[PDB]
Amino acid sequence: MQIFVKTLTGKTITLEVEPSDTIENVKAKIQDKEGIPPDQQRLIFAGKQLEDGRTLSDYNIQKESTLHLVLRLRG
Repeated sequence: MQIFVKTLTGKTITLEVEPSDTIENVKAKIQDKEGIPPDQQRLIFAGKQLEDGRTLSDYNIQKESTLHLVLRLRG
């Protein structure tokens, strides 16, 4: 299943994920693809920051659903 991750500059990337994948799994895929360490990633869906330990299925993220990535410095 592919999902979309959009950033604030508008670059959208595409990931292959499983509904059972955790949010930290997804952040690790973003690291693998784009070099950004997971602790610098905020992922947002339905206006909510996604919690590392829960799954895409927990948030009802479907095929071709879009997430929002906001980079952050650790604080």
